[PDB]
Amino acid sequence: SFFTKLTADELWKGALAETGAGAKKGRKKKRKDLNRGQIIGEGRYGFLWPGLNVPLMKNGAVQTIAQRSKEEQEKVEADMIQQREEWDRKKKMKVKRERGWSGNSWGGISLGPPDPGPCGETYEDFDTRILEVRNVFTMTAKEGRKKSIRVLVAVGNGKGAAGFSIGKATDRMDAFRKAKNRAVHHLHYIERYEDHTIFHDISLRFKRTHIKMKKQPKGYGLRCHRAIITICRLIGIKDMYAKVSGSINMLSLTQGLFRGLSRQETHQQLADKKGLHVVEIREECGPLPIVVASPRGPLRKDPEPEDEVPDVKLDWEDVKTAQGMKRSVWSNLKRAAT
Amino acid sequence: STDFNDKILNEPLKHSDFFNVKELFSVRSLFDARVHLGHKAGCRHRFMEPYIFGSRLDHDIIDLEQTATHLQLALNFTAHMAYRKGIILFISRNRQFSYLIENMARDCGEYAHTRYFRGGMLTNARLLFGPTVRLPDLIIFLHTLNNIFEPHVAVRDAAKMNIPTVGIVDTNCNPCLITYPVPGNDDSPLAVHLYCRLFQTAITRAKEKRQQVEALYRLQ
Amino acid sequence: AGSRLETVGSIFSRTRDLVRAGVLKEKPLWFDVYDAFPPLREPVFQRPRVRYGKAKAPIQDIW
Amino acid sequence: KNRAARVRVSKGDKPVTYEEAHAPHYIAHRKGWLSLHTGNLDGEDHAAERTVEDVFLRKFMWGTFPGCLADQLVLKRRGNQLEICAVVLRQLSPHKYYFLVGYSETLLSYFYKCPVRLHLQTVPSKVVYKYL
Amino acid sequence: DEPWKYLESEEYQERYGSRPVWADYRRNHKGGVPPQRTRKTCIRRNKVVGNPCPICRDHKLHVDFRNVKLLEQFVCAHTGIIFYAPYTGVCVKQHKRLTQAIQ
RNA sequence: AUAUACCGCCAUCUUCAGCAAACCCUGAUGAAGGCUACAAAGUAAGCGCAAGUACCCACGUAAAGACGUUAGGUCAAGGUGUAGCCC
Ligand SMILES: [Mg+2]
Ligand SMILES: [Mg+2]
Ligand SMILES: [Zn+2]
Repeated sequence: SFFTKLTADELWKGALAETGAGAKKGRKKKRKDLNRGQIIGEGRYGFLWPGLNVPLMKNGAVQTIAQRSKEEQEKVEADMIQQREEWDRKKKMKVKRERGWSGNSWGGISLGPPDPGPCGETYEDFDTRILEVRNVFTMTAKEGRKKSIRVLVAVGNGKGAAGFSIGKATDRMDAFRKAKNRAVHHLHYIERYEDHTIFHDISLRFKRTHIKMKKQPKGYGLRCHRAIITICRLIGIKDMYAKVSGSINMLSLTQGLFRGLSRQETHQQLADKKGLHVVEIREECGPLPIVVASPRGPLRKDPEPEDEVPDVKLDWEDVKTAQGMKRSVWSNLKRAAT
Repeated sequence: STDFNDKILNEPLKHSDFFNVKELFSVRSLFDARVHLGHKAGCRHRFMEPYIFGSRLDHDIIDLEQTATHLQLALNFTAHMAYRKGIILFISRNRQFSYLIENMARDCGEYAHTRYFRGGMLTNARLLFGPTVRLPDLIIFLHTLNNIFEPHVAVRDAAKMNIPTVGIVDTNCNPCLITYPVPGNDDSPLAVHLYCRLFQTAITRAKEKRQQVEALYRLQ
Repeated sequence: AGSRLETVGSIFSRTRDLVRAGVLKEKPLWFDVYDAFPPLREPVFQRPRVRYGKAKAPIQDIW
Repeated sequence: KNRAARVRVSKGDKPVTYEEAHAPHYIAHRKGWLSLHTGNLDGEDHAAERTVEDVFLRKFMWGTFPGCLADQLVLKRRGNQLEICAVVLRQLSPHKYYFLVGYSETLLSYFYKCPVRLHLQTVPSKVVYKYL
Repeated sequence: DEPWKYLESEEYQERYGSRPVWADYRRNHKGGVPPQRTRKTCIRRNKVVGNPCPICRDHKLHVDFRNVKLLEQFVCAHTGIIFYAPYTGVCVKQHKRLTQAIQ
């Protein structure tokens, strides 16, 4: 019949069964458009209607009704089938994503720049990276076990300004959006020595996570925990060592890393505090003294105490490595460029 | 416009006291207005110790010598902000003075918020008011404590939104997050009236000096 | 916009750091005034701790 | 729950026109009838014929203008005159629109033996009354 | 005949930009710690294996001692040492060729 | 054949008023939490209620009545997915 026909949208809604008893709580087919490759005025009879499917004027004259030959109609059908096959192949194939720390992990995966601000603010210079995606469940009487997604997101412009945030949502993409839009309002500014490394070694203990960061020369690379590698790439640090001990909780790790990096003391601040030239000694430069910092105010003529023995709390791992007693089969392993 | 922007904006920053606010008050005036009176020694807050001259019969006394310098800095900053056509928002949850404070704001062409501070007036202003709303360029606390003696949430919100805050801190207040704290009594009617008059005079002087400078530049 | 970490540094420190990093396109209206006339103490957040040992408040009595 | 001619709010993202946004109990109150003929009046005949013709006209104009009709048609009958007022998008070229107008008018006039006319009002996009 | 001409060409600039040729390479390997040796060679009996190294995957990149601009990408500018094979992902054959060309 | 694939049209709590995206804040940025009116972090578009409308009022009756609940009913209104019959 004819009056029993329906629209494409209603038929697709009925066939796909997007809603129902099975889809209500989770107790494969996908929509395909049949109008993308169909042109008005094209039928199996292969008629040419002037002005609808063929140009209204040919050689400057009004065209008349024409019918394509059987071979021409076969050619047109072959072209339509070829176009449909090519579009189906293009839809089936995809531009493969760049995997993060592992193929099935969400960490390290870039999310693109954060959404632009309302008052003419754009964050196209910022890169967004995922650090943890956890499924968190709660016991509610109304719904039994409620499921949500908590996502830890780190953003950074590669020039010191970087931040992190936590996004809770029922949908993963919504959590990503929330976290990455909230992070840019919580941007620490990390001071980098020579725009490539930290100013000094940082030993910190955030909750039950110890982070030991060692300042390293140019070209040493990022020999750090993969999360710390990602965060340092976001900040703009290119050479640093970092060892994580105790609890390796990602949230505590990120919070402690940001706390330590923000609390680090620059050379200029040290020079102003102690009123003395901060002079750099480099082995590659020999005995040449490089004055990297000078006090802003009057210089201090006190020759400072020549401390015979520094009362500094050393770390046993560093001393063991320096003396060679450490023989771990995992240290100094050759790894990909970081 | 650089010949204009430079001459009007940057020039007052070349003077230690452009608006001559130091003539608006004296240590004797603050003493008469009972500025130096503080709460009991038990109610003393730790961070207010440096500004306390001493304790007189278990009653803290606020050092008016430090109060003079802090008030000079705060009045100079407020006058400079008003001169730059900034938005000044007075905040005080002290009901007793509420009306008065509001009047002062309405008389100085600035804004007041003495009623209940709803959650997110500053951190969520883009949603509460509108995406194009302009947050205040300076917030002045006549009282830094809410009615439950906790610090006003506006202090933390303004610190979050990077809004400088002038504030009258009593002995039990927390001047840690206040940009320009003025250690002084915030309960005596005389002290609050003196603060309102001083800030009103500073803002009015700044606005009239801005008008004078703009007119003089136009006549140049 | 500006960093909302009120417990990290001061408003001046955060604003200056963001302006230097280029995140803040233009300095706020109050930045020049703060640079010209800074307060006696930088408004860095500080958590108050109660004294426990021999340490006592240096608030001398008035006699 | 009543499921008839209603659009259910899910995320406040689905755009709906004025017609779709209103449930049937609003027809006499907020959205007049999409068809206007005397067949359904008191003492008048041929209501079923008019209904069948209206259904065929709707299903025919929907397929003759694929992806062009912005909203549902408006059918008016004055004597033997029939007028189809259609809100259409501006995606298609005007040559094709005029070709379709002429073709549909002539074919409907010969099929229903009445002087059919077709008035098209073009809109840049489907007008959104609200989001559901 | 002129390997440096490729690095001077526009096609190389479009494909790689200012980054080194090994910037986007990533070894597929078991676990989080890669094997301490790369593959012996990406070209086996004139056939190319899956995921070829940066040198093998671009036939226009020739490891020649006169192609100094290409060899600079495999030597640390700050220390002057040649990156080991796992650092850049090049196979053992191409790493040996790179070392000989650099020397 | 399958309402345990669905559209479609509905039952039911509903003779209910809650459902809620999007933000903001708190917990050191942990699973979470966000109540004080002499107010102490919440705001909320939207949906529903309400309102408006029909009938004889402003009352009443209708109509309306979200999100969810019963793998609730209907493949026999019709359409349709899957599977099957084609002397
Ligand atoms: Mg895998
Ligand atoms: Mg007080
Ligand atoms: Zn190879």
